[PDB]
Amino acid sequence: SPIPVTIREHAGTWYSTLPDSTVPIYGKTPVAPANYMVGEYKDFLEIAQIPTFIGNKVPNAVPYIEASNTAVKTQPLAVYQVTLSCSCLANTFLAALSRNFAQYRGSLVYTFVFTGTAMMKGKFLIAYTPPGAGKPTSRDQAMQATYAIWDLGLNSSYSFTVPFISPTHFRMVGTDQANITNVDGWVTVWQLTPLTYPPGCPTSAKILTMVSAGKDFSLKMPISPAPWSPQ
Amino acid sequence: TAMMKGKFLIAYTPPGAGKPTSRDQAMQATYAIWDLGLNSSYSFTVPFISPTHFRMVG
Amino acid sequence: GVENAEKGVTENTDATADFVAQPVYLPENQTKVAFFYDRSSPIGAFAVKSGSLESGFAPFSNKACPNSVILTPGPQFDPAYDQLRPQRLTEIWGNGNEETSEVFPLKTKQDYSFCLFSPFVYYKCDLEVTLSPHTSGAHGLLVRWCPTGTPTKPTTQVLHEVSSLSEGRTPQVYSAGPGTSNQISFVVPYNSPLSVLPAVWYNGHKRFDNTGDLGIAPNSDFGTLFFAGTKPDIKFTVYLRYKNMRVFCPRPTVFFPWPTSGDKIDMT
Amino acid sequence: ENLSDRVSQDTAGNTVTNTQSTVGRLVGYGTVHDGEHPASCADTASEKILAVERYYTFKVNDWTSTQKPFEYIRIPLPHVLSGEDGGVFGATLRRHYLVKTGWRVQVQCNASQFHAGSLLVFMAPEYPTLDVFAMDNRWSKDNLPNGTRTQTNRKGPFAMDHQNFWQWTLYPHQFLNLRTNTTVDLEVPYVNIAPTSSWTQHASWTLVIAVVAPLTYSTGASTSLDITASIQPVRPVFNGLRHEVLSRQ
Amino acid sequence: SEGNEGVIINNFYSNQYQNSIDLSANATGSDPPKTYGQFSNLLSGAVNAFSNMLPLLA
Amino acid sequence: SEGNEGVIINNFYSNQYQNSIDLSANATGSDPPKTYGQFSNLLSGAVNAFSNMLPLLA
Repeated sequence: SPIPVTIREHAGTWYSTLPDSTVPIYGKTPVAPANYMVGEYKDFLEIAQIPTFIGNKVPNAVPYIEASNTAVKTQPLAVYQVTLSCSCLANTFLAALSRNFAQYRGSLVYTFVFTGTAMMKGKFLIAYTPPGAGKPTSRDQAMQATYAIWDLGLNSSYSFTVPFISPTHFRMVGTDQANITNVDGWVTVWQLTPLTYPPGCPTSAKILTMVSAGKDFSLKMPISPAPWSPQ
Repeated sequence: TAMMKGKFLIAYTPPGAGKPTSRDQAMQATYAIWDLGLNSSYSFTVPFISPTHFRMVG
Repeated sequence: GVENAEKGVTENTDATADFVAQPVYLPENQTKVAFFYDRSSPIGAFAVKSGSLESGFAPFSNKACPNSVILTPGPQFDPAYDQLRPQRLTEIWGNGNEETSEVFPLKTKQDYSFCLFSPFVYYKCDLEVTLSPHTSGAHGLLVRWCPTGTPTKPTTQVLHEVSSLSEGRTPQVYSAGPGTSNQISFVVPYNSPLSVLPAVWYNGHKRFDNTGDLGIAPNSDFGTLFFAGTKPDIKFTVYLRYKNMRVFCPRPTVFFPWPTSGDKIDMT
Repeated sequence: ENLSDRVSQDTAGNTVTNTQSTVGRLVGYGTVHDGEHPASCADTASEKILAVERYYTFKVNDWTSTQKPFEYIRIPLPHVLSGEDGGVFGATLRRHYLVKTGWRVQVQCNASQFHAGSLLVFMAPEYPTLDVFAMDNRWSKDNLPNGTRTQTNRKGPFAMDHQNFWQWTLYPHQFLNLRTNTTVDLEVPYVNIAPTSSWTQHASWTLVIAVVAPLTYSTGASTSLDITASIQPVRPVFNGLRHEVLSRQ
Repeated sequence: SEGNEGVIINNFYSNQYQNSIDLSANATGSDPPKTYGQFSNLLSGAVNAFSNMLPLLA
Repeated sequence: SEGNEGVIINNFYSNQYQNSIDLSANATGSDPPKTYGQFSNLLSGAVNAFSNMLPLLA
């Protein structure tokens, strides 16, 4: 009547991620009601959608880019690599969230908030260039890829979504080494028309830059990034 | 000018403790914040707060 | 898509809003909070004092490898009183304390991973603990677990020849035999008198005297663990696992240094 | 000038705020303080005092050309309103052990169509304030982003009062962008480690004002922009009546 | 959702033991049960009605 | 077919744990669910209709 068992070779091992529970030692303990509580979330995707600041001019990072009164088709206002590893994104919640997973999929959202004067006017060309032929070198080449024209007026910001264009269903989150001329392409910001203004107004303005996940965005396989010290 | 902007604090202070001497004291009584913008005027009503049903005119 | 971020809320899109595209959603469940923290991570190495199995307990540390541990993911220890009962701290101490020193490995005890990534103000959960002796030979370990806010000075030996850890009706765990697997595992309930626990910081004092020292809310841990054992030379790792985690109010995470290098990072 | 579905008023007792350029009220966590009694108290609460549920308006500071990005000013609650400027709110607060309340804020700042710049206004639970819970005095970039560590803690990675401002928008917030608005309106519910608060030693919520795009303008434009705020306790509920705190300071 | 547990078998320890017990407090309080068990000392003869009565003072 | 497994007992770990999860993608894409949970900040008073209105400019 005692039951016969066969002991597996792995007898005694401890698995840090075992899909199971252990021995309870202090049962029947009621907790302190926490039912008045608010603000709970349950999925990181629930908040990955909130835009945080992209760092410009690293390592002297500022949360914005500057538009000028000159449109050089040869000069991007910004060039971001589309990699959740860009030093550019290093401190966005998107990047901080993403660094705990192995792969991502879906839309990335670059939000621009114009902060100049109400009296200023201007147009920007924001483009996404998939990899393969290198980064575009003039607005004329960028304009050949996915892009949008942002006109300044009553409405303050512009939300640009870079479409997930990829051979694989998912893309690796982080880079092992550095990713070349690769990565997954580039977001470049250009002036189409120069910032124009009347007399009595500054001749340049700051554009706030943020990033977030699109409704499309997914992350999978939780891991740990290489440990670091903020200092 | 249409180009100007600004905000005013208009307050009504019932008697008893003297007149307020700073916006900080006025702000303790009945008041309204008037924001300048498209609409030109602001109509502030001082509520009848009194122990008697009527008040003497003069 | 034109938008107005000043409202404090921004409409979410997919490539579909501005271009000729299609949504590309695919389901996954590894981003749920509970799933994410429901895995073990280490908080440090500990030690047992010689002959603690049969005498009065006393705070002590081996190489900044102490005797007792507070069950909390936050920093604790303070290498300067490696011989005093440990305490919760409001900062992490580097490996050395002068220029020429090093940050890793850290001296204090904490769940560095939790610290590095906890985008919430408050949380609630049950704690699963794993004790792992750094030896594959026999190892005897006596553990005393005290709920938060209860007596934590297991100093008086009441029974002749019996560890003072091994006294009372307070939960005690003991593994020691030639056929054990040496490790110990168990899960403790949530005992803070608090409804929910501060995950990073608590902006208030300990007394109404405002004898000003903000940071930690009192009795906001899972209790203290005291160790006694037979291999005073083997150290053991302690790991925490958050069972049924719940978090409230998103907040920022730890700063990541600007690559004064490339336009991307890596690993290490 | 300012328009239409942007013209808005908020009446609090004998208090009313008006703006002619709003962008809406951001309600954090999507809920409001219900004014319900704390289930941890046997005593009946004093609630619904009209004299207390109104807007307290005072000045924060001056915004200038000099502020740099991410410099801020903190306003700890309920503490800022616990004094003389807190009216009957303060007076009641100082005689009760515990208070449970939500907050409804409006921060104000005008410029002109020829000025450029933007502020970030957010409200955060358990934000690290001054020891003594007072409003910051001057703009600072103090202890950002790694927190405050001990002198000697030479190699410590960071302290628990860290604040990575690159992510400050995770907090309930709104931007005060000069080309767009003149006011910002926020509301937060009650959140804490316990069903009610011993406010005396805990400033559970902080109103934060930070520069994100520095002030710019040409000559002859207004040069310093004042920043003021209107704060209202949302359905505060008091319990544990005793003598006065007193040193209220 | 749930965490990282994917065992088919019914938990061997019951829940009140495997987990903490989430309770909820209602705002307006709750009445203790009337009795905590049946232990009690009893007071008898507390009152009246019946004896060698009404010879007894008014 | 199947491999080399011939145990009578039901797998103790459930499948989503014992195996990887085969998913299939449709050519034309799929719509994310509408909501990832119930966490949210809310914007109120966004619009109009109702106030001390139509004294208000045209």
